[PDB]
Amino acid sequence: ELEMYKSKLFIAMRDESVPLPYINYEHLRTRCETFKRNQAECEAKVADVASRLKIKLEHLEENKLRPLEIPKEKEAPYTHKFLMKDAWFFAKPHDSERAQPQQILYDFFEAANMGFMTTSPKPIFGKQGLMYHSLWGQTKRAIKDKRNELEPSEQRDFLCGIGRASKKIQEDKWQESREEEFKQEETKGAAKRGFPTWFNEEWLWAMRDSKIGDWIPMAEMPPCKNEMEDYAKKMCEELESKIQGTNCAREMSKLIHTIGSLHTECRNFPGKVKIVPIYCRGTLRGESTDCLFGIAIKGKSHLNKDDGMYTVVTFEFSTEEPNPSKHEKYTVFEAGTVPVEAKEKKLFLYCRTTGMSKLKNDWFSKCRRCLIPTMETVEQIVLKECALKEENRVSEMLENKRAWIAHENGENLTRLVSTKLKDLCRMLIVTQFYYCIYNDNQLEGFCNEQKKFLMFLQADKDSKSAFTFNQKGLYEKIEECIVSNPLCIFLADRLNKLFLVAKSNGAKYFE
Amino acid sequence: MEINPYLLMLNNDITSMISLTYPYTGAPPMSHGTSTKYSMETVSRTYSYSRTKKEVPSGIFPIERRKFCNTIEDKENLEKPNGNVDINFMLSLAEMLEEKMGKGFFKFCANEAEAEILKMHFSKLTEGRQTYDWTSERNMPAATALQLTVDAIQETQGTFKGTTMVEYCNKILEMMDWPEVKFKKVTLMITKIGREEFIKRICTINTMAKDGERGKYKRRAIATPGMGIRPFSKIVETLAQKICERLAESGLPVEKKAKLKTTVSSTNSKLQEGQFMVNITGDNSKWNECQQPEAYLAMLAYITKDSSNLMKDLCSVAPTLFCNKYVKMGQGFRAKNKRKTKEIVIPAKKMKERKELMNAEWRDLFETIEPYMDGECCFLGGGMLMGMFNMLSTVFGVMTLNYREERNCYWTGLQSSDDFVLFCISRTWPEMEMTILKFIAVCKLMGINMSLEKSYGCLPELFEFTSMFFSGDFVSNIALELPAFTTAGMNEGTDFTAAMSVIRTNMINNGLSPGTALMALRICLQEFRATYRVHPYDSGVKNHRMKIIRKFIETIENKDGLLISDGGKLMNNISSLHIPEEILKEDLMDPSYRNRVFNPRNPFTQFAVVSTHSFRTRSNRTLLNTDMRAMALEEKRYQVVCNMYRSVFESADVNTPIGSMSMGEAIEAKILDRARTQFENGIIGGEEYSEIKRLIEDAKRQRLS
Amino acid sequence: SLLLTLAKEYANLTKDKKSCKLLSQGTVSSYTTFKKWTTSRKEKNPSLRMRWAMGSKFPIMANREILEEAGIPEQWEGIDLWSKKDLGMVLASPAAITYWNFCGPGVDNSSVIKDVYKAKFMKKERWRETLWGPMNFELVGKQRRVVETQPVEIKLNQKEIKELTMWVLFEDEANLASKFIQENFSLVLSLRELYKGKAVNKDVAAFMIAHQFSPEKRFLPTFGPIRPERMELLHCLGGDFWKIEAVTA
RNA sequence: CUCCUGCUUAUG
RNA sequence: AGCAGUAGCAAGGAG
Repeated sequence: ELEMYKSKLFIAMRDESVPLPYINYEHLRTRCETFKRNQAECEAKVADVASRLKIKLEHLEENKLRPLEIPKEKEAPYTHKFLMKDAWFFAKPHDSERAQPQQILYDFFEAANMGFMTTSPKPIFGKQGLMYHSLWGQTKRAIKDKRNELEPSEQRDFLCGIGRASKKIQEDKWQESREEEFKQEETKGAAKRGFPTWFNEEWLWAMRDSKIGDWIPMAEMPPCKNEMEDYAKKMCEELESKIQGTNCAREMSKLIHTIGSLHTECRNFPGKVKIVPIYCRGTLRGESTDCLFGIAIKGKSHLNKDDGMYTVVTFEFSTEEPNPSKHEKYTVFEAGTVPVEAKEKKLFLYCRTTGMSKLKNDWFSKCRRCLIPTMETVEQIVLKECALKEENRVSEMLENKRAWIAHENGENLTRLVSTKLKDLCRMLIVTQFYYCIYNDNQLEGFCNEQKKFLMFLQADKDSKSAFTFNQKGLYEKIEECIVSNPLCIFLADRLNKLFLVAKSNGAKYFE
Repeated sequence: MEINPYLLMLNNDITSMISLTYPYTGAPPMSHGTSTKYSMETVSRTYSYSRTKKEVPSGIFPIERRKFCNTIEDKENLEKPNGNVDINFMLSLAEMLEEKMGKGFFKFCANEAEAEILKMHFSKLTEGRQTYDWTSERNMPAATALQLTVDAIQETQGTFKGTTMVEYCNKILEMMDWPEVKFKKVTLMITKIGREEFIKRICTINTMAKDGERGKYKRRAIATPGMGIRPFSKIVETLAQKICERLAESGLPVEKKAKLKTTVSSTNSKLQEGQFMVNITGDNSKWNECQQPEAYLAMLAYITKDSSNLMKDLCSVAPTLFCNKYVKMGQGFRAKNKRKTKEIVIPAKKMKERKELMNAEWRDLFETIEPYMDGECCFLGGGMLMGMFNMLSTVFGVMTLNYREERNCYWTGLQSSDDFVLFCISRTWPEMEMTILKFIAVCKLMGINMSLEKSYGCLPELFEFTSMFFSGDFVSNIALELPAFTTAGMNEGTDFTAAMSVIRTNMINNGLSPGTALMALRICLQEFRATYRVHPYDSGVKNHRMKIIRKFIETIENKDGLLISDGGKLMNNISSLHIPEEILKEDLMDPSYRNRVFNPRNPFTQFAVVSTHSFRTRSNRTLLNTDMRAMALEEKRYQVVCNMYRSVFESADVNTPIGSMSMGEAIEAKILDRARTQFENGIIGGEEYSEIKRLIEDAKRQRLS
Repeated sequence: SLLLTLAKEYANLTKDKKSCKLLSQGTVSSYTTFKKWTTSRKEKNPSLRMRWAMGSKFPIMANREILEEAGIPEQWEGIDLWSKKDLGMVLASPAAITYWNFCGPGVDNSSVIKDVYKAKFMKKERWRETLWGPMNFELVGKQRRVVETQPVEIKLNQKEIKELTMWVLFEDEANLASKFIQENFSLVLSLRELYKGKAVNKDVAAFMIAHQFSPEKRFLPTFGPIRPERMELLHCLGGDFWKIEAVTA
């Protein structure tokens, strides 16, 4: 029972891997069974204390919390896959039998008249004009003949990548040549950009109420007892009645319907180029209608792993003039004129080649799960409020309570806009959605470090005299993970202005 | 007008405005390509922290060995992290530890651990995550790797009749004494292998890239061990698991919220007229390259000093297997020409020969790892990678947090895997410099590097511990993963009830205020409906499954009794999350509908909630077209034999079928025993008993030959 | 006559050549590591593959002879329910599931289902006959306890339950006889007059015994009284900032 | 740079 | 071209 198999190579394995002042494991076992401590320990401790050179850094005396270094270089472009604020949509009442995306596309080919959709072969700006002109003409006659499958031409052979891949050669034959095919590898990193100025007006557009009503497909209400189910039902109904009308709900409906359509098209048809609408569905005067924002084209996805990065071509409908700073990656053409009753303004078609991926479909197609953190946060506010006042005061608390947001541009010092708590929940669904799009590595590292500085600001609010051990490497990491994400650079700038507004009262910061 | 979302924190706390700063709704970061540079960064970064040059030659392995204990060359840069441990210091902290609580502490906890080792069956090895199968050199689940290892044993020399932990470990060491080991390759040929190659192969650890971790800009290499390292690690994690359960300044098994209240109130009840308390939140960085296993050999030789003779030798093998581990170096890199058209692949084998095709960083990392490389692997002897001893380093944390220097100024706190909260009590601020520099001194001596960038402190409770920000009175909750709401995906009946189960367990454990739970219930309802294409009857949806429901709705009398999988509305609520949908609805169904749904004679289910929609999807098509078709033949044989042994023993899925004789012999003796019992109170017929006897005897002669 | 059937199957499986090196080479315990040969890695995206499964035309594997006994090849407008592609198992559409649910045969089985699931219908009957009141809106909170959460009336401790299901269903390979038997063997004499002749399979019986005798004890945050009747109502009775209790009986 | 090769009907 | 970020995807084969 009490015998382990004393082998031969393992006993030469244990005796070799002992510490250096020891010969064998027997010597270490007899020394460790006969160990008694001493007080030369504190001499080794203090002899380790003397050769240190480390001082703590206070904050009431050396308040060096400088604002962050936003890179002063070229402005960060608009890199979201679709258009948010510059969108234009064609409407019709919805047919119940004609509901599949190909049926919606053909019914809007007769509904939105593509016969007048005349494009010049010379664009306003961009890179490639002839491929997009021939591509738009070919897909326009392809939608005309009521089949979504592009015949092989050089336009689709150039845009959605066919034959553009490296020849992966294994190391079994290599056929060496003297000073010919000199092969090696080389890495770069990522390009660095500057501060976006367009993100503010898209935030303020994203929370402004659009007259089309309900945009998000929620579900029905369960029955309620005489419990707190009245409370949960009430909070769901008020918050639901606020978030259905905003423009963020329109863009979430666009992502759900469009990426659901492209997703099932990625399942059913590999290797074949499809034509997929970019649309929504919402209630206009009670009539359930659907819209149409653009035309997306798949690029023969063979999704082996969770990566794969297939090519999506987007033709977009816009009714505002372009900009070579924001709309930098586009290939803006001109489409025509639109009668807009308040007289007949212009119509511009945008062109952009981009990519999606198989893991970056499921986190987009299920983007209805952004109403979960919002109601959690608002309910933490209200339930902490009644939990501190110990009385059922919710219905008047949702009306007589302010929330400071949105300081102005020319001045910042103690000049804030107090809004109601449900307009705060408008801003919360905007910011959770903006997390739902722009999540990369850089937003992750920036969110950890802003949790640290948020702990410093909470320490500043209550006069606790916090301290830090090294401020050099801290800003080397926060200035390390700010390169090119628009949301990361924006929230860095807004973190600096938070430091200004908190600097107007508490004393740990700079100008 | 500008807009700023952070201004809510001007008149709130960080107990409410802290879920706003988690990016948990977006995509997690993935890795791409090979994972060689991360492993080379881990090994070379391990050797750069060793602070030494003292090499010892080896007689076993054909590579050199660099030592990691008591051999320090003290540079001036002491704030840069070290990987060198003084053993007399940490044993002095162990002797200082066990005199705090009890006298026979390690004898008691070690005897409880030895009480649980002897009553353990080795099927507990199959209740784990993925492992490394060295027969095919792949990553496999635990059952497949265990069965291929036992297959190599029973094919190599003799058979296996162990059925215990200790006899399987003794079988492994007997495999280390074997001069030649045979296994099977791929079309199932049988190959052999020598002695030292088996030693090089049992101590091989596979590295890959950690995919989907929220919170890093740079990627990290995670490592998974083989099979012959797992049960010894189960031994040590049971021992150190009992030690951590017995201690009172740790937080791994879990309450993690009451202990901090008792130490804040108790150490705030221990103040003089001028002393005070300052807490410091830390984050011990480079934790997986600064725990050497030789110190675990010293302390693991110290804990079991008076336990047994078996336990004293059985808890001193996994440190010795961690002192000479190899590391798989990923799968190489790729080269390309100037035109970026043809791109050859160089694996980890030929990386020595094609060394002149690398970058500046690849050559700088590769020239400092060169005298430690084998053909495919690397030699590491001091690393403690992820997926290993986790509840043993926390004991070092309790040992650093129970140091006694002899004023009356001291510290306490709480420890996790690499997260601590330290409370200091002193009188003046230069004395705070003295005591805090003593804590960084004792951690720096023992081998624990505190990071200076991710550390702070205040006077009262305003600290951080495993992402729960404790303010002056209140507690923020753990920010949960959203995709845990929908990961069932197997049935139209085991999805919505599973989602109610996950909403129940997140409501009880985490905070999850009620309207959030009703919202998440209703959203998971909508994703269920949109996934399985079933919509309510009053909706306007007309697809291939709502045409039947819209046509046949006249037959149902009571309309609010239909299933959600069949076009009914929602009837579960917050106060009904513990009852499934069917069992809530069966008091109102029409009897033709209820007797029609629940019929066990159905074409789908024939071949925890009620099985009435439970169907099986079809399999793939690329599973029978590669060279691994015969593996599906092998699992077909295993399912056939398991169906036969399930057909013999009528109650086998309830109790674990222990035993060490054979399977078919228990079949034959069982059929003869029930043939005798059902013979004498039953059968009685010569053709039936003689025919069953004839089939058993002829099957026995056919099996034995 | 079951022993002739099992003898024919056992004599059939020894006719295979390479299968004789499988059994009588492993162990009785090895059944557990013969049960699991799941060579797929994790099935790491089940809902993604299930949405890709339900998007096709024929995702389901279904039995043939029952569906050709009672089903129809196609519904009234082009809705396909059948294939002829390949054992004789036929792919089909979930429109056959809802069509079986609306125009299919019916067998009266309400007593069996209302006898297997006695625990969950007991939860429903205890759920319906309660009454609530106002909320309180106060701070609340208490530590983690080990709480039995089910109103059983026997209270076994997860060791006489596996042993009890050995000594009730199938005693031919049950267990060594302990001292935990005698009074529980009077209960065995009670139980064998129940599970003697039923259409319930032995795995379903082994399920249904284990949920009327086992008080499910878990490690949960509780507050107030710790009665096991109000512990499935744990999540409803109070949160962290609110509390509701007005139960008279 | 030149030349040879494919099925999967998708409905918030 | 493009996605993407410390390395990959953007069909496969022959010359």
